[PDB]
Order: sequence, then C-alpha cells, then structure tokens
Amino acid sequence: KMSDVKCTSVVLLSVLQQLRVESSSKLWAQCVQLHNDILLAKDTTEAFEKMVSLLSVLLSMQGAVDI
Amino acid sequence: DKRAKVTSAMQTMLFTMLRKLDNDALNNIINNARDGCVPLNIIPLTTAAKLMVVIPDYNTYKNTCDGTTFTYASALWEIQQVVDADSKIVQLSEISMDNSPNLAWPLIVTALRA
Amino acid sequence: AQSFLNRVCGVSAARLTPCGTGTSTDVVYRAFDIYNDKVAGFAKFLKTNCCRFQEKDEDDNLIDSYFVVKRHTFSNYQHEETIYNLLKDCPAVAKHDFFKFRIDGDMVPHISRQRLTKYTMADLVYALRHFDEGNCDTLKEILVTYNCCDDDYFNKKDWYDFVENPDILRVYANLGERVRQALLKTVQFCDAMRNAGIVGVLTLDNQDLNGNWYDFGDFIQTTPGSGVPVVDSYYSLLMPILTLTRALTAESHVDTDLTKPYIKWDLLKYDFTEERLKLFDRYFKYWDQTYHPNCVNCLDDRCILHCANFNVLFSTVFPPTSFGPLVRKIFVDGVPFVVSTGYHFRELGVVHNQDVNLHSSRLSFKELLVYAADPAMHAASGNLLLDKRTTCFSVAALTNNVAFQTVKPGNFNKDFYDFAVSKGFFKEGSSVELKHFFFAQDGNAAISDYDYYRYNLPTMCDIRQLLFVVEVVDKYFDCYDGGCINANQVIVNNLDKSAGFPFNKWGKARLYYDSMSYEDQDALFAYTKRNVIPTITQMNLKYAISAKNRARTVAGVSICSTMTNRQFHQKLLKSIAATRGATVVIGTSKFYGGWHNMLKTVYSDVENPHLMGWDYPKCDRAMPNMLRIMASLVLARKHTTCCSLSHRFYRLANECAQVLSEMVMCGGSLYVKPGGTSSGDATTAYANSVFNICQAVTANVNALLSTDGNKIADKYVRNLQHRLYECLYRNRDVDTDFVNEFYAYLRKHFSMMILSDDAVVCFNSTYASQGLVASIKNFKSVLYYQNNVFMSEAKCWTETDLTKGPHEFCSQHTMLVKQGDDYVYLPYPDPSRILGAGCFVDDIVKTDGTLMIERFVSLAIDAYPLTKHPNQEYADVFHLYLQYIRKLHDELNTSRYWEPEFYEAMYTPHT
Amino acid sequence: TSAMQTMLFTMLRKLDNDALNNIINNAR
RNA sequence: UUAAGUUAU
RNA sequence: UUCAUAACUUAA
Ligand SMILES: NC(=O)c1nc(F)cn([C@@H]2O[C@H](COP(=O)(O)OP(=O)(O)OP(=O)(O)O)[C@@H](O)[C@H]2O)c1=O
Ligand SMILES: [Mg+2]
Ligand SMILES: [Mg+2]
Ligand SMILES: [Mg+2]
Ligand SMILES: [Zn+2]
Ligand SMILES: [Zn+2]
Repeated sequence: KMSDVKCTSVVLLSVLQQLRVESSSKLWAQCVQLHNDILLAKDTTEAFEKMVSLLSVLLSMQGAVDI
Repeated sequence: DKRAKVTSAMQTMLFTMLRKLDNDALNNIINNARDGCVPLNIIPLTTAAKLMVVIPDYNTYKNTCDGTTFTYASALWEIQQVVDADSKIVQLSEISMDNSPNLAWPLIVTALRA
Repeated sequence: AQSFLNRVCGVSAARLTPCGTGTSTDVVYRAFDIYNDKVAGFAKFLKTNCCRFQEKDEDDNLIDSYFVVKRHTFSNYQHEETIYNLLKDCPAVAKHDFFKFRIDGDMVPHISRQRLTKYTMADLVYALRHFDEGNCDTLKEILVTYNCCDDDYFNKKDWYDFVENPDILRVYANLGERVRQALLKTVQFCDAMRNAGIVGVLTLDNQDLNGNWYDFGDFIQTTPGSGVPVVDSYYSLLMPILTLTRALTAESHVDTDLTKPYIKWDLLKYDFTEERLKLFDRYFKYWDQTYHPNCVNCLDDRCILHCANFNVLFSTVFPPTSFGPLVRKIFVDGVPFVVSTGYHFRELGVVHNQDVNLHSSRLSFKELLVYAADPAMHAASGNLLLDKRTTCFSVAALTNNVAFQTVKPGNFNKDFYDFAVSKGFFKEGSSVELKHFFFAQDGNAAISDYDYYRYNLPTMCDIRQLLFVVEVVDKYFDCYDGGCINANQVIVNNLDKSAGFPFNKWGKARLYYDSMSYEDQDALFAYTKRNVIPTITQMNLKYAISAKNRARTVAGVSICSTMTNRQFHQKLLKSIAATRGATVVIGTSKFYGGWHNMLKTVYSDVENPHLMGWDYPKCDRAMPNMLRIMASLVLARKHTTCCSLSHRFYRLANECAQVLSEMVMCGGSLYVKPGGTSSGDATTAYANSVFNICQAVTANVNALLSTDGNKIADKYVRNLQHRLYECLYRNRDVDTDFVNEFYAYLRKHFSMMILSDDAVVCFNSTYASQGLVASIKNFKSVLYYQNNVFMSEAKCWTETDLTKGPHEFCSQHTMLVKQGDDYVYLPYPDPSRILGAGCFVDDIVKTDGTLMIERFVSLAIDAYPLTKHPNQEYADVFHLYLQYIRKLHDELNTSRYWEPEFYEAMYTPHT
Repeated sequence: TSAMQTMLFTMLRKLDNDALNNIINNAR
C-alpha cells in the first residue's frame, strides 16, 4: 500500500508533462516538490496529503481530461 | 560530400555575428592596450550595448536594479523590459514585495547602455 | 618564592599571576617541528622545561601575554647571550631577559621571554593540518582568543563543515591578517640573521602568534653579512594555511591596509608578472628555489608544480577579469576577427601562442575548426550578463533569453509492478522496498547544480610534501605503456555522440571524424603542441535513476578538445584498462571470477588485515586545481621520448584551458569554471585514480610524520620516519632509493584497490593503531586542509573480518559463496536498485515487449548473486526477474534465459 | 495520450482513499 | 568490426 | 538537449 502511493505519484506527474503543465513555472515548481516528497516519504501519515494535493492540480484545469 | 557542407555552415557562423564586433567601442579598447592584446572577460563588459540581469528574488532586485535606471560595470544602464521565467512581458510597476509571490521568479531584466 | 616572581617581572612593570605551584616547570601538549639525529617529525610532544607566567592587566582580567622561563644549562645560557645581543635591534625578535636565581644552593642560569602568546605558529598549523572534530580544543581556543568568532559559535552543529557551514571560511579568514603579519616578521628576522652572519633553521614552534621569534639555541655565528637562514620546513608547512585563512587579502587594498579601499587595477592589465615577483620577494624572500611567474619557463614537471603552487596564492590578489583567454585583432580577407592568441592561467601564468598569423589569405578546415571552438568569437558578439543566481563569474549571454530546461519524471512499467505484487512483493513489513526513482527537477536545476562549483577554493599545497608524493604516486603507474599515437591508431568507442558547443549545431562526432583526414587530425594535434586552444564546455542534465533528490549534470567537451586528447592519452589509458593485478582496477571485469581475483590481489601480504573504504564529498567540484594539474603531469610522464619540454607544457596548458578552467555553456549563457574536473573529459576516470592515490599516500606520509619517534618500537620504522622527514624538507632532489623503499613499504602494509573514486584498502591493523600507516582519522585530516571538505566518519566504513569482503565498492556488496568445491567472492547490488530499474524506465519506447526481454536479462545477470544471500526476500528478486522472463516469452538457445545455470556461468572462475 | 490517462484513473480507484475519492466525485 | 541495451564511475 | 571511460549481454 505504501509502495502504491509512490507508484501512483510517478505516473500522476508523468501525465502532466505532456499537458503543457511545465509551460507555467508556478505550477511545475510546486508539482515537482509534491511528487518528490512522496518518493522520499517514510511515514504513511503525510504520504497521502501530498497525493490528494497533487491530484487536485490535475482536476483544477478540467480541459485536460474529460471526466 | 560532408567536407563542404560543414565548411560552409561553420564559415557562415563566423561572419553572421559581426554585428557587435569591429564596432566603434571595440576599436577604442584595442588601441589603449600597449600591444593590442586584451583579456576576453572585459570585452562584453565595455563593448556590449545590451545587458541581461537574472534576478532570483525580490530582495536582490532592490539591491541591483532599483528604479528605472541603474549603474553597473562603471556605466549607466536604462531598463527596457522585464520578463519572468515564462518569457512573458512584465510591467515595471508589478514588481513589489506584496506582489512578489504572484511573480514567476526568476525575473530577467534587459537594459541598454546610456 | 616571591623573589623569583619579582625577578621574572624585570624592569617592565606588569602584574604576573603564577601558573605553577612552587615555581616549578609546567607540562603542556604543544606541536613541535623537530629534526635531530634521533627524532624527526611534526607532532605533539611534552614541553616540561618552561614555567609560564600569565600577565594580569588592569582590573585583574587575564590577557594574551605570557612570561616563560626555560632555565637550560649554563653552557647553552652563554650561547644565547651572544646570539640575542646581535639580534636585539630586530623588531621581530621577542624581548629576552637573562638572569640567574638561587633556586638551589648554587648559581642557576635562567632565560626569560616577555609577552608571548599562549600558542605558537606551530599550534595553529598543526590544529588545521590534523583537524579532528570533538578533539579540537586548541583550534577553538585560538579562534576565540583573537576574536575570529564568539565562544558560542561552536554550539552550532557542523560549524567546521565547509559544505554545511560555508561561513566557516569567513571565520578562518579573520586569522589572515595575523598570519600575514607573521610572514612579514619572518622576513625581517631572516634579514637580521643574514646581516649578523647567523646560520640556523627556522621552525614554526619557535615563532609566536604575534610573529616574534624567541629560540636561538641552535644558531651558529659566522662572518657577518653571510648568514644563511633555513626556511624550507617553515614555509612549506605553513603553505596550506596561507590560502585557508586568506593571508594575502590585504594585498588587494591600497598600501596593503585593510581600512583603505581596493586597488583599482587597470581593466586591460593581464601580465602581472612584476606584481607576482614583488609578492614573492615580500613574503618568500629567502625561499632558496627559483620562482618562475610564468610556467612556460620552467625546467621540468617538478618545477611546474613548484612554481604553479606560488601562482595559486598570488592569483588571489589580481582581479578575476584578467584571467582566461587573451584575445587580439587579426585581419583575414579584409574582415577583422577577434581570436585567442594566448591564455592567462591562475596557476601557469601568461602563455602566448607561437603559431599566430595576423594576415591570412584563406582558412583551411583545420583553422576553421579552431576558430569555431574559440570562446572569443562567441563571447565578443554576445551581450553582457549579470546572473545573481550563482556566484560564478559570468562572461556573456549568447541568446536573448535564458534557458530553463527541466527534468521529466520517469516512465512507469505497470506490467512488471503488477507481476511483482502478484508474486508477493511490495508488502508492508518487508525488507525490500522501492528506494530508487527518477526524481523530477524544475527549471532552476541546471543553474543550481552549476552553482555547486562554489565549493572549489584556491588551495595552496605543501610543495615539499607534494613533490615527494608525486614520486610515490608515479611508482604506481610505472607498469604501464604510454606515448603519442597517430590519428589512424585512435579507437573511437562511439561516433554517434554530441560534438559539443558549437559543433553540436551541425552534426555529431561522426561528421567531424569523417570530414577531417588523418593528415588534418595530425596537423591539429601538432598545433596544440605549440598553441593553446580554449574551448567551450556544454552542461546538460543527466536523466537517470537515483536514490537522491540531487540533480545530475554532465559536462560535454567540444570535438576539438577530445580529438587531440585521444592522440595524447589513449595509449596509456588503454594500457591501464588492459592490466590485471595492478592497484588501478579500471577495465577489470567483475564477471567470470574477476571480482574474486580483485579481492585476492588487495589481500596480498597484509599480516594484520582490516578493510577500509571512503568516499570523497563533492569530488568533481571540490578538487583543488593543484591536484588536477598534478594528475595531468603524472599521466604525461610517459611522453619522455615523443615530446619535448615545450610540447609537454603546451599540452598541459591546453588541458588546463579545456577541462579545468574552461568556459561553461549553461542555459544559453557563458560562465567561468572555477576548477574541479570535467565529467566528459577523456581521462576523467584515470585522473581521479591519480588523485585518489595521492590522498592515500599523503595520509600515510602525514600519519608517519605526526607520530612520536621515541614511542616507535621498531628500529626500521623509526629509521624510515627519520629519512621520510629528510627527503621532504632537507633534500631538493629526488632520492629514488628512498622512493622505492617507501613504495615497497606502502605495498606491504597499505595495499589498496582503486578505481576512479571508490577505493578499498587492506591495511595492517597493528600498524594503524600505532600510527605507522594511515587510517580513517588521517584521511579526514588530509581532506580538510588539502581538499576543503569535511569527510564524516558515517560516510566511511571499516571491516574487521576478511571472510566477508569490502562492505561497499562500486555500489556492490560482497559475500563468501561456495561454488562447486571452493569459496569465492560474489558481488551483489542493493535489491532496491535492481527492483527500481525494472519498475521505472526513462522512455516509453523501452516499454516494448521485445526491448524489455533484452533489458531484463542484463538486470537478471546483476541480480543473480542475490540467490545466495541468506535473506529469502533478497533471493526472490532474481526469481521474480526469471519468472517475468517467462511471461514476456509467453506473449511473444531461446529457452536459455531461464534454467538459471546460464547466469551461473557468468560468475564461474573459468571464462 | 488516451491510454496513459485511462490507466492512471484505474490506480486512483484501486487506492481506495476517502480523501482521494471525495475530490474525484466532487470534480465529476 | 557495426548496432542496441544494462550495470559500473 | 542528452558527455567520458570500462565491463558484460543480445542480434546481425
Ligand atoms: N560522465 C559520467 O557519466 C559520470 N558518471 C558518474 F556517475 C560519475 N562520473 C565521474 O565520477 C565521479 C564520481 O562519481 P560518483 O558521483 O561517486 O558516482 P556514484 O554516485 O555512482 O558513486 P557511489 O555509488 O560510490 O556514491 C564524478 O564526480 C565524475 O568525475 C562521471 O563522469
Ligand atoms: Mg623551540
Ligand atoms: Mg564520490
Ligand atoms: Mg563513488
Ligand atoms: Zn619553474
Ligand atoms: Zn607525446
């Protein structure tokens, strides 16, 4: 279960790469910080709170993915 | 043959950037030297008509490029435009302590010699 | 008892609180530079012949001024009378008072020195050249005594760490003015001795921290005006402290006064030859060896090392804009150009090109290639750049906007992850978990990584110690064949790589190798024997798996630099890679029993063996320029018959201007590289091996010279130590007889297996406990003053039992595994590293089924030894990789990928 | 890019996190 | 010998 | 935009 959040974090940041997220410095800077913290995380308490926060960035701009 | 294509392309590169070389400023620098040999690190400092300043945070902006004009390398520079990390035009009035978190740092400042 | 104190006070009226109880001698630990017929070394001893008297200033508060009484023999007392009388007029001589007190029934001579500080110059040198955290009370006391820092400054954790606490350089620099004043006093003292015809040896322990000298017990009077001061051991031991404390900072100000503003040097000035000569005469007047400000006039490689060491110190005074390529105006086809006709090195002085043509009718392909690689053409046409992100010198901006390249997150392999989870992996409470990922980076990663060069500082080395070390280091490379080769004998591993800036804008390395005939390449190689070709190094981010959030960058040298370096070094480099059983194990395969053979070689004949390993913090960034130049000189020692003295110098100058202090093409902007080593240089791995051996030999030299000679029980070792001091500081010529003896001593007690940066040492444990050979403590001290980094003991390791091999070498662990009928050593990696490679890839194309099966076989080969690990979870890693191979073949000699005896053959002793 | 997007949503539904499920339904 | 891939520094 | 060296595997 702990391996899954880091597993899902890598692909979650990957899908934003070709969504022109890096075109904005503000979004990519904080997205990179969130993604790297999950990989270096050791305790399950804080692992989720970056996971939900980073996914909310994808849902912020609906135009990317048709839910 | 690849012998000629690289020769033509590389010879073109030498001639295509004479815009800022062999100008009035560069001639004066060479003559003052007692042999015409000068360090390379000083040619852009005294001959280039355009200066680029990369400012990482608002604290360094005040101490380096405060106001519409500033001095550097014993010369006076006039600020022309400022852009952010996204290469977007940024107005001068937008730079402030309160508006600093809303700016896409670093900021690149372009100036011209007075 | 009171009468003795009154006589110690003397004519001067100063309160003197006593230190002893009954006016007896005082016992302290002090560092002494000693050389006699019995003991020779620079170590701490027992000083039980002095009776210190602390001075009480107004309000009874203690100050930094002591009164010491030595009370030597009557014969020595009269000898000090004549010498002091001839030297009392010198302001650099501490005041002496001679009196005789009736301690016993009979007359007792006494010698008293007034107003001496608690610690001498040797205490400062020893505290910094033998630094040890925790046991550094002397250094802390000195720092707070002279207001370098507050007493509570040491409460901060890692205050001594250069990387963690860069402010420690500011604290050390506060001692610079005190050290510079000591240098001026020494010159004054030497002049007085020369005028008075006094011959003697100057030592650090005899000079006060105020610069005053007080010991004359070994001086011999001669004809006045012909005195010969000996300052070989004095200056040489003090050299690393000169740049650590930035002693010559005052020379940058007007009239050498720190209060006055900086000197406004002429912006066009680059020679500085006379200024270097004046600096040498002011501080090193009595340094006997000749100093060449420009290394082009040196006599051999040993002279280059000696003169470049002084240039490192003197270059810190001159403006940074005066260094680098030197350019002029030439006329070709009526169109003026700016080209580099010379170079001003911080270490080699001013170098002028010999083959220069002011007027030329046309450019052949050889000179057309040279001009394109010249940074002069690009930098002159660029715009002025002022980058506040980094402290590195900025030259110009070639492009109107700054590049902000980022690092993408790694691609994921869901098929492998599901299979592993289905097989019972990645569960909570398991010793195997993912720790290696493709960490992402933002747009500031490229310039932030380049800013790590700020850890490179101007380091001046102990030249007498260094000159002996290179002789021992050269012995490790005497079993190799080197020399220049023709263009048709050069072997290029891969021609489909980047040719560097600006050549990457037209083709790869294949285009330029095909375009130039063998005559053109040979002509270009001969051109570098007489001229210096500065080049531009491009910086690119490295996209690879890692366990750290650190960004990795790779330096790409131009095709011009790498083409000429291959013709100069490849013969030696190929010889190193093709040799088995040597100290350098580059090119030795770990398969087919190679790992076992490597471990048996390093276990050669050590009687009491322990294993030791270390790593260099910021090795590619904090490497001093003196050691990088030294490494090139060692590699160039194989050109004694194919190159002349001038040819070998220009080759060294070309390397210093291409891979040492070259222009950096980072993000569309040009920067100045302070130093270090370039990753993309053709000799990077081999140059680091020379650097690794030098530090190991230096640690052994320091360990043997810093031990008490009297405490050594072995006659051979004590004689070895005495001759070691004699070779370093008493002989200016190479003693090949002792170099062989010391090299044989190292091979017997300090056998080591060395690759580029990783090193494993099998050392004599008994000798290390007695300080006869280097240990982890000695390596930390050497890296502090000779590398400007702090190596924490947590980053090193020590193994006591040789049944299990080295704990860590080339990211591989070792264990003893039975193979048929005998026990062998098998290298296995971290299971997380193997699992991470399979789970995460750097390209979606690599996710193709055909590519993975070839990719997974290589990973399974590396993961095969894990089956022999006692832990069952570790062993299942290879089984999972094997089982995944079935699924890939299920959906797609062929069967040989499973039945793991195929992987058994990869580690069997027979090939 | 369709394949990458649809496989990522499978992982999110597989995680079964209350906070993760709350926001995805809110955006839906 | 050429190409690709992996690990190693 | 994507360096250097070394070893090994795979396929011609
Ligand atoms: N050009 C390259 O692709 C390249 N790649 C590397 F990994 C290393 N070097 C050179 O070796 C030094 C130490 O390497 P280093 O950082 O110690 O490696 P590492 O982190 O893999 O070692 P370790 O596992 O022992 O910590 C580097 O500073 C550089 O001089 C390279 O040139
Ligand atoms: Mg003494
Ligand atoms: Mg290292
Ligand atoms: Mg290493
Ligand atoms: Zn010399
Ligand atoms: Zn040669």
